[PDB]
Amino acid sequence: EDYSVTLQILALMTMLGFLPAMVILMTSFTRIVVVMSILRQAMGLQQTPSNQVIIGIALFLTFFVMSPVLNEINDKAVQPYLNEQVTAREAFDAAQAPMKAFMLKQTRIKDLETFVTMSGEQVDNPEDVSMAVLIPAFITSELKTAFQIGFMLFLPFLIIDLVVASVLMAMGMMMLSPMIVSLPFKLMLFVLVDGWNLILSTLAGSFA
Amino acid sequence: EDYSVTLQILALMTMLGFLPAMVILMTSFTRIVVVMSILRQAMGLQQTPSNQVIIGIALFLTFFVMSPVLNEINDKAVQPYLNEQVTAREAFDAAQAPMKAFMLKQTRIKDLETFVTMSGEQVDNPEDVSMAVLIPAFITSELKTAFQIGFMLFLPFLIIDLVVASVLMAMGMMMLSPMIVSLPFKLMLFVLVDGWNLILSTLAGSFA
Amino acid sequence: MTPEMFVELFREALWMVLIMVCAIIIPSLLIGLIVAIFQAATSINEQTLSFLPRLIVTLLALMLFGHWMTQMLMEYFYGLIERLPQVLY
Amino acid sequence: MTPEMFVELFREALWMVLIMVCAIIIPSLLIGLIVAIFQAATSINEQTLSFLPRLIVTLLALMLFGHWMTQMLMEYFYGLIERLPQVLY
Amino acid sequence: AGDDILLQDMGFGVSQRLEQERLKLSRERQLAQAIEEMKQVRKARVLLALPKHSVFVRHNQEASASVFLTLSTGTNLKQQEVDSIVDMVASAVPGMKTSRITVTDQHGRLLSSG
Amino acid sequence: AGDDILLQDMGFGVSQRLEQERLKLSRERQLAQAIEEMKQVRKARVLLALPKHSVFVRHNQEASASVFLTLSTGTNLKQQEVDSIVDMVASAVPGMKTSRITVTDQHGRLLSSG
Amino acid sequence: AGDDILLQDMGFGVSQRLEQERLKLSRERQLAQAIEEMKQVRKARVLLALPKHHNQEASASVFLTLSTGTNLKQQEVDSIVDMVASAVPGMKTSRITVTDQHGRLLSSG
Amino acid sequence: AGDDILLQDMGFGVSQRLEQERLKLSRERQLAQAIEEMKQVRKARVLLALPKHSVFVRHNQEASASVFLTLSTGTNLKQQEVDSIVDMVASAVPGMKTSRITVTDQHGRLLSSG
Amino acid sequence: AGDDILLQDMGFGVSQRLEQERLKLSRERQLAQAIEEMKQVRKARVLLALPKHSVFVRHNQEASASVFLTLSTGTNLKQQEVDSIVDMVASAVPGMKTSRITVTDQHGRLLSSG
Amino acid sequence: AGDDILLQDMGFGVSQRLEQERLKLSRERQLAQAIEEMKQVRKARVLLALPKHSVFVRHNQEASASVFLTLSTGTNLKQQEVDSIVDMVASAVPGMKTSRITVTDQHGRLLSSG
Amino acid sequence: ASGAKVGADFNDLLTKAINNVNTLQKASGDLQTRFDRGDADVSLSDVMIARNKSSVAFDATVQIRNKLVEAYKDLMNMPV
Repeated sequence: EDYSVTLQILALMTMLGFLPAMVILMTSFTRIVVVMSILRQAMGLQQTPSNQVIIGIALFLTFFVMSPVLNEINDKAVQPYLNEQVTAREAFDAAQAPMKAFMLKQTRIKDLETFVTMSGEQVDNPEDVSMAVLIPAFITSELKTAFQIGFMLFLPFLIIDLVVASVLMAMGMMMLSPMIVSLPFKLMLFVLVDGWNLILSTLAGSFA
Repeated sequence: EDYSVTLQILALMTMLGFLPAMVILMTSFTRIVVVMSILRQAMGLQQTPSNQVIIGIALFLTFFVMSPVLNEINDKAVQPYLNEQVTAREAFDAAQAPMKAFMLKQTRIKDLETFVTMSGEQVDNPEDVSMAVLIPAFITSELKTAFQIGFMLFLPFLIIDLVVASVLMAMGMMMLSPMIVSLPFKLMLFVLVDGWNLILSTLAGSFA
Repeated sequence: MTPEMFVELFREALWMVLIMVCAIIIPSLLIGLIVAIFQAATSINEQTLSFLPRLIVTLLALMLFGHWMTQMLMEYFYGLIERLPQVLY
Repeated sequence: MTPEMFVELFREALWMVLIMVCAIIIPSLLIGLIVAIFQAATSINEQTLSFLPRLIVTLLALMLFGHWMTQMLMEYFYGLIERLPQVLY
Repeated sequence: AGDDILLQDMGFGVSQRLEQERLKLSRERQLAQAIEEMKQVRKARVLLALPKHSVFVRHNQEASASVFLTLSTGTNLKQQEVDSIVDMVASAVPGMKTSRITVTDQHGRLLSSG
Repeated sequence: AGDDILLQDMGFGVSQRLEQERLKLSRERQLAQAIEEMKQVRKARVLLALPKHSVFVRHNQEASASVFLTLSTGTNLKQQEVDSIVDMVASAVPGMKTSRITVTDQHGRLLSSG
Repeated sequence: AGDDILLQDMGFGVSQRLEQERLKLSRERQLAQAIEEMKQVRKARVLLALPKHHNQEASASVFLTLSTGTNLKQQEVDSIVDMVASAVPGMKTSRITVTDQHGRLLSSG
Repeated sequence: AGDDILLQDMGFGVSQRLEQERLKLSRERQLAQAIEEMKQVRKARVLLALPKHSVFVRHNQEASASVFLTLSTGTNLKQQEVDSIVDMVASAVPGMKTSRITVTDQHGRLLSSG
Repeated sequence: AGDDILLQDMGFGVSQRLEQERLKLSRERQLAQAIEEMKQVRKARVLLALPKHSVFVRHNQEASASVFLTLSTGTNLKQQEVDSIVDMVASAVPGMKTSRITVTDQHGRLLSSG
Repeated sequence: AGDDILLQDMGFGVSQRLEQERLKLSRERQLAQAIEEMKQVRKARVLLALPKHSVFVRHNQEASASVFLTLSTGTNLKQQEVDSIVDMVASAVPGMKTSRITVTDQHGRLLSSG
Repeated sequence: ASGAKVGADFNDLLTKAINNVNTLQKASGDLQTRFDRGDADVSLSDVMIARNKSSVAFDATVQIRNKLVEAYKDLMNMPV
């Protein structure tokens, strides 16, 4: 029994209310922000890239990597729903399935095992867990993955900081701040290596 | 075909909401903002120019450097629109072209190449890429270009700091901080070179 | 992240900084030793006599090893990027 | 629980960092004395000479003790986690 | 004489993996030594494979064993004796259900499924 | 005498990959030992192939093996013997369902096939 | 005697890539060893190809010089290709090229 | 005798790039050495052409090989022989689909296109 | 005889431009080495030009090559020979589609499109 | 023997501009030497002009060249020979479509537009 | 007393109320369309009673949703 038109309007107007939650939890927006946040802290500049610019690039990145799932939602759920091929519940289920496939692809088993036991439900295959138990397992997996990526990017800047600090101690000028005398070299390394392109490419590549 | 008066107002009122986003992403505000932050870091003072003043100068300069684009927007888009010579559809497209041309001129091929392959679209020439694939690329190139200009300005103040640090170390005083001694000379170098006119003129001239 | 890989990244980072810092300091260490030996032979006790020669050879070393240090830092960053898929499967 | 048990935890943690810092520093301290006594015997008065030798062994010690210090931090975290029941009971 | 590995002090610098390997090897040695005192067995070798135990069936790996025996000059082990062998080995190692112990002999005749 | 690698002290210089290899090599050695004690076999050489078994929820690569045998001057192994060999080898190594092992002989006649 | 590379300690200066290559070398060498015990085969060489993590998929090529006479039957080449395929992780059996001294191809690729 | 490059130890100053080139050179050397085992051919020279690769790219190069041969004083390669040669070359290198090898000889009769 | 550049070493001082140029020079020299063995040909000098590979066609530069030859005192190359040579060169270097190679001779008769 | 500059090592103190100029000189020397092998020419001097290939989406400057010759005491170049010369030169240098070279002689007869 | 069990139970409780609202709206719409099409055996009182019930039921659905959405926003926007 399909829902009335008034309920269906009220149902999908509620989705707009929860739209920010979906981006920060069920999408790739979480990892991209974290990696660029750690990358900013790796360089000497404190808040030069700015939060709004970081979010802006992240929104474009999360839109480009979620296009296949968004296209699958449209071509499996939205189009049949607009063309009266399936009902409201079937359209809702058809839209959720590609979303669940994306979260399960980029998650960890141990994280899934941790949450299935606490919830207390039988599981025999990965593709049987409810979305209520997949969301907290997915974000935990993303945070660990984001931290690992941030660690790799941090190391080359740490090497420069150690070198420049040790060289100043070699001449004996201990009072001179390594941080000020290392910022130009940290910035230059990010330039000639062209960090702003490969790092975003790796973030896009890491999800696929 | 042509949008109704009520829809035209709704679209125009929508763009006012995104006006701060277009300033920090689609104009010269970001590069000028970054350079002054690096220039301030190069000198010993970390909060003397003050954030409000720096953004105020950035807003005035971005008004001066975007004037050729704004005048083209006025002439191509607004004047035919107000005289009912073009529809609302044509006016919006005619306004977008000069803004897209400005962002295409300051971007980098590799940055365009990076996002084109990420967006999965078939593009033959850079001068016809979509807006959604140009904004992330344009801001990426601006950040990289800002770092290069900042490194240029950082070196002269770094040399003064290194010179004064070694002179103090030669005389055997390894406990006097070079930062205090170097600061008056860092300020003077920015004065007799007329830094606040030289730096801003180069930043404005960097978009020509 | 397995503990074995963490030590491997730690060691290669420490090995890289060790190579860079030793290549720079050694020219200053040799000159400082030579001046100290010279002072002992002639029996003089000036302290800062062996500062400017150390600074000159250190700056000259950085000019000569500018190409070498730049390439290694770029290579190392590229290596970590290429090693990323191995870290997270 | 009781404040004394917290003191035992904090003394245990400070004891571990003492082991961590000792393993790293002592190799550098020995080299510092070896060079200093050698300079004293040879009447060499270069105060900044014995910096790179201390740095080399310090970096080597970090690479050599990479596995042990890892195993030890992780097991300390597990030890605290398994000791959480003490707090809950 | 299997316990010697345990009573030793592994030198600083052995990774965790190698530590687990050496503990497992000590257990293998002591199991083989215990089997040596069998009336019919004159020599024995045991090999182990550790489990993983992840609920999701498609991912659980489960433990395993493989024991080779060189018995006396003559005699053939009865079904009871090999059953006792597999039960002892299965109980000694945590988990590893007795239906996953592979037993052979000198002549190569199979004695237990895998 | 396979365990020599295991009891040895891996000095500074080994790096992840190598360690796994040596660990793998260790089992290979002792696996050869288990095959040698059989009357029919004179020499046995074992090679393994163990994939990563990724942490994310994906597919693994179904670990595999390849064992070569050199028997006595005459004689042929009956199928019971080769089944015992493949069961022992497959159960010794974690994973590798027994249908993923290649067994050959000195003359080169095929005995199985993953 | 293939394991000599593994039991040695790579001289410091090796850098990731080289290590992988050396490991590959080891496999190749010992695989050749296993082929030498074949009665029909007198000398053998194995070349491997494992892709870096459009996936390339793995590959191998085993080149043999047999004894003075004789030619390999399909059973023998089947055994050789099965052994090579299962020794290297991955590399489904249809991707191994087996040839001989005279140059008669024994397996596609 | 190609493996000499691999078992050697490069000194300080070899960048990642030169190292990759030397790896390619080593594989080319061993491929040519293996090809020399052909009864017909006296000398073979293998060149490779490999893209930068690295994952997370939009590679638009694809691989290539170029093998230049000198046969005996007489004799000519039959199409089956050159097919076997090109199959061996294509299977030796990761990638490089078999339709991307140029094979020539001492006289210049091309044996495969590209 | 080309591999000297690769199998030598370069002291901290060869920058990235110089590294790329030297690698290209190794390519040129070894391709000339491959062409010397041609029965008809006596000397060949090869020049290269690396590509850029930008998706934007108006910005792409594309790879190029130019091979100059001095054959024997007599003989003139039949078009099959020049096609085989240009195919070898085109497959030798990554990129440079077979129509982006110029072939000339001692007398200056054009032998390929440019 | 243009390879002198490349296989030489620049001591520290050369600037980026000078490095590019030296590479350009190396290419010019080797191209002139390659042109010298031709029958009709006695000496050839090639000069280049390569802009910097801007990074952003700005239009570039379409690099150009200029080749000057002194030929044999007699003879005059036919259009085919000058076409082959200019095509080799244009293909050697990256960029510079073949219409952007000037060819001259000892007398000064113009042989290509610019 | 498992997480999946209670999650299903409250989902069953929630979907029951939604179905109850849907039943009232469909019944209200069915009565309206039969009376409007000209069916003689349909009284205006039944039509008016049903459509008043649906309005109250839908009004409760919107108000309950607003309480839940505001409660969700309160917990998410708190200054942790």
